[PDB]
Parts: sequence; structure tokens; C-alpha cells
Amino acid sequence: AASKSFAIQHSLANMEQMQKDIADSKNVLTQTENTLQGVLKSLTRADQLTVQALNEKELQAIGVEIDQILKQVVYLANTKEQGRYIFGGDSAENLPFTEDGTYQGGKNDVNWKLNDGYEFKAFRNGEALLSPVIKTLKQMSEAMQNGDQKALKPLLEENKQNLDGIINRTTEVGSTMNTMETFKTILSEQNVALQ
Ligand SMILES: [Zn+2]
Ligand SMILES: [Zn+2]
Ligand SMILES: [Zn+2]
Ligand SMILES: [Zn+2]
Ligand SMILES: [Zn+2]
Ligand SMILES: [Zn+2]
Repeated sequence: AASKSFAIQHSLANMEQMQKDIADSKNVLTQTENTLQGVLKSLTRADQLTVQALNEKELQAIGVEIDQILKQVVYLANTKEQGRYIFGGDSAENLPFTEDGTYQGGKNDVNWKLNDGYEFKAFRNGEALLSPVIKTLKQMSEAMQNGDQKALKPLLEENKQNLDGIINRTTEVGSTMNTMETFKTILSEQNVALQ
């Protein structure tokens, strides 16, 4: 009986660690996905308000609300969990994005690795994804509050391409979450056998 118990306990300890690794990972991934959805919603609203703008004091008011959206998106781009920025890669000394869209985060991604070898990017350099999001929102807000109508059609298209960038990331992140959820279900089925 003792010999069998060595094997069952060894496996059970690997399973426990993997369960914690999956729980930790799903928290970072959920936060990431929720932040991305919050950005998608913001850019959607920015698009809508810019259509209104394209369709004197009132163009400026639209410009104002786009400014609130710019602030919300900068807040969202600076989301931090477990000591690191999810869109600021491997440095957390500074906020990774300014209100101007300048990136001051870490150059490299931070990888996490499950007990069984599976690796994913937990904290990423988000400059290419979010710097242009923010820069576009900023030019949108200024174009509107300065009554600059000619600038708006270009910026509408810029925001559409930026949003497609955020949608594709949301989808990649959804996929990683689905994988984690499959790993959990596999481990649960394996736990039942052991016990
Ligand atoms: Zn062991
Ligand atoms: Zn936390
Ligand atoms: Zn320091
Ligand atoms: Zn590796
Ligand atoms: Zn999901
Ligand atoms: Zn779950």
C-alpha cells in the first residue's frame, strides 16, 4: 500500500499546484478581458459621438465627452494586478501610459508558466495596441472642441482600425481563458480518479 501512496501523493501535489496556477492565471486573464471590454465600449461610444459630430457650442460639448472617454481609457490602460501593469510589460516603476498616449512601461512581456509547462503572456507591452487608441482619442477631443470638422473623418477611420485591434486582442484573450478552463476541467476529472 505504501508504494502506491508515494505515487498518488506525488500526483496529488502536482495537481494542487496546477489548480493554484490555473486560479492565479484566470484572475489575471479575467481582469485583462474586462479591461479590454471596457476599452471596446469606450471606443464604440467615441465612434458614435464622432458620427454625431459629422452629422457651434454643441460640437464642443461632444468634444468634452470624448475627453471623459480619453480619461477612462487611460485609466483602463494603466490597470495593475499582482504588482505589474497588464499593458506595461515588465516594469511597474511608472504608469505605463500618459494622457498623451506615450508609453513609459517595460520593454518586454512577462510570461507565467503553469506547473505542467504551459506558458502564456501574463503582462504585456501594450504600446502598439493602446498608444494609438489614446492618441486618436486625444486628437478627436481637440478636433471637436476647436470646431475642426475636416480632421474628424480621418479620425473616425483611425478609431475604427484601433477598435479592431482591441477586438482581436479581446478574442485572443478569450481563447487563452478557454484553454485555462479546459485545463481546470481536465484536472478536476483527474483529481476524482486519484481520490
Ligand atoms: Zn514527489
Ligand atoms: Zn489582485
Ligand atoms: Zn523604484
Ligand atoms: Zn519558457
Ligand atoms: Zn470569458
Ligand atoms: Zn472559470
